[PDB]
Amino acid sequence: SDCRTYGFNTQIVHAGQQPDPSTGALSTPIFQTSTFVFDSAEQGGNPTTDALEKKLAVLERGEAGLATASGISAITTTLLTLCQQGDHIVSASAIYGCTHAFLSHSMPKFGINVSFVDAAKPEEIRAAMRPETKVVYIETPANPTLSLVDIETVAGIAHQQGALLVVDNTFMSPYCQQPLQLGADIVVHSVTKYINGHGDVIGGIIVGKQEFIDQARFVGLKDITGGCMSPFNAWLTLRGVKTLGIRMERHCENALKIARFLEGHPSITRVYYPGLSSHPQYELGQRQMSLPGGIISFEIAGGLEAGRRMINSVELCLLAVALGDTETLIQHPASMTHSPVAPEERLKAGITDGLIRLSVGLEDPEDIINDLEHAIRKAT
Amino acid sequence: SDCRTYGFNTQIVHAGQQPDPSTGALSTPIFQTSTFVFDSAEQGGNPTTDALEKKLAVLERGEAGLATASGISAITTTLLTLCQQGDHIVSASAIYGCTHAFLSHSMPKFGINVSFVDAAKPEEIRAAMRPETKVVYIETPANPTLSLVDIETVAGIAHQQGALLVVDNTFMSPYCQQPLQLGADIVVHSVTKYINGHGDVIGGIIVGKQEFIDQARFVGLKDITGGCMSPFNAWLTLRGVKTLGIRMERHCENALKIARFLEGHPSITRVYYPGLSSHPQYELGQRQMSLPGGIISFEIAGGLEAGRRMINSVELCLLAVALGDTETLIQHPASMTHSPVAPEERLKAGITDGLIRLSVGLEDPEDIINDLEHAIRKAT
Amino acid sequence: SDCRTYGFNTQIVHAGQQPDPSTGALSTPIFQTSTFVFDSAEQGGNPTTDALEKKLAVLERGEAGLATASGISAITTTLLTLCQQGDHIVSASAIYGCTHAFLSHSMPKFGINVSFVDAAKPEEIRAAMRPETKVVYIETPANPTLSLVDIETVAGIAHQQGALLVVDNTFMSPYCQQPLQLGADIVVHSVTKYINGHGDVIGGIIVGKQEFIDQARFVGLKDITGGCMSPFNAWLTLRGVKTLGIRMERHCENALKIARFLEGHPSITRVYYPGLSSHPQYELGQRQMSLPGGIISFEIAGGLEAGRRMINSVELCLLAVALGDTETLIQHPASMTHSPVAPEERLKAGITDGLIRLSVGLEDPEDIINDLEHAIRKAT
Amino acid sequence: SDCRTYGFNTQIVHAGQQPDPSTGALSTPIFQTSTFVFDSAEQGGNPTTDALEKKLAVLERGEAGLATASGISAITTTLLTLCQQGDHIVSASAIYGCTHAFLSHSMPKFGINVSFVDAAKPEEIRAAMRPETKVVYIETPANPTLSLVDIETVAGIAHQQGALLVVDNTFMSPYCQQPLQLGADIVVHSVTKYINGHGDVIGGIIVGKQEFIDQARFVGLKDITGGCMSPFNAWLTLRGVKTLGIRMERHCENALKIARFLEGHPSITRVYYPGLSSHPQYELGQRQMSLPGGIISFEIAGGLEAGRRMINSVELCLLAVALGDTETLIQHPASMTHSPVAPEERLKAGITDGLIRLSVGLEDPEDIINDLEHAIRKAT
Ligand SMILES: *Cc1c(COP(=O)(O)O)cnc(C)c1O
Ligand SMILES: *Cc1c(COP(=O)(O)O)cnc(C)c1O
Ligand SMILES: *Cc1c(COP(=O)(O)O)cnc(C)c1O
Ligand SMILES: *Cc1c(COP(=O)(O)O)cnc(C)c1O
Ligand code: NA
Ligand code: NA
Ligand code: NA
Ligand code: NA
Repeated sequence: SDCRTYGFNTQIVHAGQQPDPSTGALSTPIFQTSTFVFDSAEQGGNPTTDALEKKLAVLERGEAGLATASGISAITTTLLTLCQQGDHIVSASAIYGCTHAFLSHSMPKFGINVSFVDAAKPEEIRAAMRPETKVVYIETPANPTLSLVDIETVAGIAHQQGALLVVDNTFMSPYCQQPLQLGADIVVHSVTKYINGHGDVIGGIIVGKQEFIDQARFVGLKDITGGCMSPFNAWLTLRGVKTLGIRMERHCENALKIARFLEGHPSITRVYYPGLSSHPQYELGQRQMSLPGGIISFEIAGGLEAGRRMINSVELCLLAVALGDTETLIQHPASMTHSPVAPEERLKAGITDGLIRLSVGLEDPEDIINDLEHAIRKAT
Repeated sequence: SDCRTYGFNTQIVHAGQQPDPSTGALSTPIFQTSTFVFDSAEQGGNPTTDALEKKLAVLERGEAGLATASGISAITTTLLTLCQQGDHIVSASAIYGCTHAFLSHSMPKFGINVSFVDAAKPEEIRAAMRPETKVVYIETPANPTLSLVDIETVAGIAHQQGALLVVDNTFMSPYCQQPLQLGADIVVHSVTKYINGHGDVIGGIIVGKQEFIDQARFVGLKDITGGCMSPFNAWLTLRGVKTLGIRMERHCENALKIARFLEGHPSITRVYYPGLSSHPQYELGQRQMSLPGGIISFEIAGGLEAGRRMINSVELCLLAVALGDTETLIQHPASMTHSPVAPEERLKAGITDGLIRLSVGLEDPEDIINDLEHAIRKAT
Repeated sequence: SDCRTYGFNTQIVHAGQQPDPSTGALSTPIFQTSTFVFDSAEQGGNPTTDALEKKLAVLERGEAGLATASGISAITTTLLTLCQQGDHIVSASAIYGCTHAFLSHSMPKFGINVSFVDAAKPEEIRAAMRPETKVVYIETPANPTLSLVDIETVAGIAHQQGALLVVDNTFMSPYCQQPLQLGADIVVHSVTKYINGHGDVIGGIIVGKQEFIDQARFVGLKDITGGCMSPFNAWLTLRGVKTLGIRMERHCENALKIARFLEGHPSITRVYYPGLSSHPQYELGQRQMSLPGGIISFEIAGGLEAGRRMINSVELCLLAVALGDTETLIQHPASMTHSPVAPEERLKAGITDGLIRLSVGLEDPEDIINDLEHAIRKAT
Repeated sequence: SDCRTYGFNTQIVHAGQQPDPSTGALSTPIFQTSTFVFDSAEQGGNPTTDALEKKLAVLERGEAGLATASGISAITTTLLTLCQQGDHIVSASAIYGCTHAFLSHSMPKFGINVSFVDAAKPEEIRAAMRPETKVVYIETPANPTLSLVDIETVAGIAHQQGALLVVDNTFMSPYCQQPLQLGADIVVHSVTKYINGHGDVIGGIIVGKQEFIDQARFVGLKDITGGCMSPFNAWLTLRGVKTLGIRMERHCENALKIARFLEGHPSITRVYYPGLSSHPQYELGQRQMSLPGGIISFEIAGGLEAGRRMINSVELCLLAVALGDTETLIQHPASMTHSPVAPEERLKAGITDGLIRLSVGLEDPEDIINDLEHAIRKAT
């Protein structure tokens, strides 16, 4: 039939894939090749990566997909394909770190100017648009406090003023949020997170209209970034995404239990999780997201030293900066990642001294809660 | 000891690699991971790719290496790290195709201007340099007639006028040519060709000073192209380069036999191969290159239709646009790759209607010569 | 801590694995090596496969694990380690096909005699035991009608008469059944099915006492079958088993829905599924198994030609002889696998002309039911 | 054409392989699958492993090939397919270690008796043959002193008395010796050594008549050992064997240089290498082998402690028990492998206290000789 007609779990398993016609092999073969041969002068890929691109296009409800070497390369291949010297971008402030350096330093050195705004306030996006604006760029939920962006409202604003909307959907995966259905033009992912889900692949994906994807492929990849994804990485990502539906269900079930535990804990001052009623944009989240996600941020009493003591006291949670793996991962941005940054700068970059970020995995939630309770008790 | 002190074949086998300290594993483990874990807050890669980078740095006699997703990404990560709007590049005209589009269209849209010159004439390079020139870019030997560029002379010119020299060494590999030893600042490769050699990896490498490579890594890769190489691709390239010395010796031994056969054939009007005395820059080749290479170009009598008939008549040689594999590969640019291009344009892009390009593999040269003789006889 | 102390889902994720001490890599590195190096004469693996063996030992609650090249090799390495000429085996009749040939022909040619019994009747096992009996061998649930064997009762019988009990736990996985906890001495799996779960690995595992596993390793593998598992296959199986808990939950949830649908369908004469109340050993199943499994057998009205027409009319279910993959798979033994076998022989081997076997995958059960309903309607 | 008609180097590159018809992929795809799908009931592998089997069959000049999980499994799958209780085997004494345990202990426990003889004396083979003898089994060259066996003469003897001849050709590879051309019936290899050559694959291969190979596959593998090779291991072996010709040429060129150096060294009492004129079977070697091999044994003055001191003093050669890798490997059996064995037993098992075994790699021979000279000087 047509894979676009089946239920979402069926699509997760089947879309973009079929038994090998030649051999009947059910698994997508790994076409680990660089060389393709022609039969004739007149009549003179990659099939593995093509399957991944088609599957993700189906899952995001877009026309076409393009796999890349990294999440970074998905974003830069996209924006460098769309923009040239003299052009302008309006970008959310609450965005991924390496994206910020690309937008803050790299783009301006190529004559491409960027205005950063608080995208939780759609009026700030509107006010920053210029005749030269080609692209509005947002991420949602956004780090570090998991604030949201109203995709449908921002898309309407962008389009009225003649710009494209590009959305980073990494945190959600297509299982939980579909920006193209809400009016975005282009979706990008780091598949490194939930789409692969197994913490063993660095890669990205771009999904959008065929017309744009062809330009991203034949100009962006070929003539600017060279950021192709290897066939083995595509095969692993295909393998990982088979369990996307059941993984996201369990991630989100576990995260909600852990978030409620943290909200009831007197040593925890704040808990940021879209699944909690006290989230500032809770109702927007319920319309825009099918599940509240696997990521939690929370603030422990006692600031910087309590945060340090807490992550040094966990025994099951692993200390790492990654997200979306099968293992529960924990990090303390003020002592770890943003440690060279001046306090007052971190402080309304949104990173308080006591802020902890947690990527909830597939372990028994009882074991994770026990580990957290033990570490919090010690840290305070 | 120090791997920088052993003979070149010993370095090919050993440089950048050692038994795994933890386990004693002799093969470099495949660190197929995205996530790395920290032991503490205070104390809070990729090891496979690191081994490849160190090996190639040793082989090129450079300080440091940086692996990339493709040969394209090696070149663009390099140039986009070095140049910003307002800067200038002097580039050889006789360069790889996708490189030309990057230099002709992409760079100028970022405000970076490029002048193309005939790099076989070092005076044209000098005459094109401007106060804004940051980089001189060359490839040697160069397609399609395997003309050469005098690296040492061009390096001297570039440096006197305050620019860096970047050399694409893909065609030669470090076994046959070492541009850094001749004064180049930066070497780039598509490892897709001879360094891997097995036609199953797309990838690139950049080699140069530690100071530059750190910028290419932490700014170029991280903040512009995102073009990282996957650990499995790095492991395969490490595996392939183990036989670099013995592969290049046989490629070049076979190519010289085939080139001499073609030079004696009355249906072949011209043969381009640096190992032949009639090559226009033969003596330069003997000083600059340790072996004349595995690539041959030649012109068959009868123009476009003879070229078409010839490649349609080979039965052992395979029709493909790739180079540097273990199989002998053949292509006819006028009918294949550059077929949409207007004849008169191709004609002193250097591509005549009868031009055939041959990548000589590891087969018995007698079998390749027999296949060629048969196909030439039919085609004419 | 000790991985033997956490909840089962936590064990699935973490047991046998830890961040690489040397590098911090979270994923288990792929030690694709044959050679291990020594530091000295005095002081003169595989680490990937070791992680898999330790994980499965923890999940089955056994002391030690041994990975093999195939499910077949797990069974034969076990039995050939335990038995020599003159010894005797009592085996269930309702067993996997290739196992039957090994037991029926191969063992007797080595002087090892085998008696086959109906293991659903523990008294038949007792009556077949001899002074020479070393091993009782069973599989449960058993094909093709998913009959059960009471592991605890059979273990007691075997042990009283001085024999070991070996159980094939492939159909269940350790998530759903733990034979060692019920008194079995040794468990074997084809990891090809649910433990890997992704239809891309052929492999086996043996779990039991350290004393036995050492003999299976240093004598069975090294000196009889040579059936080692490759490190890459072990790494893929480690990756697959990460989602074992969530996969089995969904397989079993989907299978129960599909089984109830089939039980209500007037064109379906019988449905065999341990989760249905009418299963002959339903209560035994509830004590012995935590979930009823992902495999269903059923008989369609109209015998051989209806069965043929049905499998030729499915459009989502895939025709294959495999089990335990993420895709729903279907087969018709009488027309497919056992087609060369005489009808009357198949008929109380348990294989009726109308019998269909179904491996339920991770698709939306509504889509699978719709596909089945369509195919059944056509077939009848 | 027919790959059986090209030169041996051409066969090494091309035999068993072709561009993928479906996609044009030049590299053999990795069919990492367990499941194969059928299109119909009526019409209801592995393609990667099949390519390897066909290539090695062509190279050994046999009809068919069968890949296995290990060299051990190649040997045991073969012999257990051929022999049953009551049968007899005549085997060389000078054979690989794990093979000896299989033949000495395992076979007799299955009622299969084995007589061990000195196969350098063909008359000992004849004298040991019995009416029950099914197989004569030899290895050549043989460890540890690299003695030879006259394959053609032994084949004639075996056949006159109605037995098959099985030859282990691991040490030589098909590039240097072709036992089937000399009258052997069956050839086995550990591909772990030279056929793969890169020290990262454990695997075996069996080559012989189609009639036998079908029995080894459908009975030996399926119903006795279960020792299949994984598709990824087959793909790596295919990749490794591409350079077999150029690797063996360099291994043997380097080994001859090193052997001549050792023969001239006054601290070295004996050197065992078929390429040296003083080898006891030198002329037989020249008829039977195209090159003298990459393996050298030699005795250092001063017995056990000198041998220990020597291997502890090398700085380039690596200490390991493996053979046939790209790195030079060294071992001292009396202190390392056979250390638990009583001296007088080792002593005319052929292992003297001063015996060193060397696997010569692809490094510059000057560097290896320098390392050896340094270590020998220290050790004495
Ligand atoms: C991690 C991340 C990226 C970058 O992904 P890589 O594959 O590591 O480059 C981009 N966007 C978001 C939202 C991320 O979390
Ligand atoms: C093929 C080639 C490249 C590009 O390599 P990819 O890995 O295919 O991007 C660059 N330079 C030269 C000289 C080449 O031949
Ligand atoms: C498939 C199967 C086996 C054999 O597994 P392989 O890995 O294919 O050898 C053994 N036992 C049972 C119960 C099976 O279903
Ligand atoms: C190493 C070796 C074997 C066994 O090979 P594995 O792949 O390690 O089982 C068999 N025969 C010979 C001659 C060997 O050297
Ligand atoms: Na699939
Ligand atoms: Na190595
Ligand atoms: Na892990
Ligand atoms: Na090939």
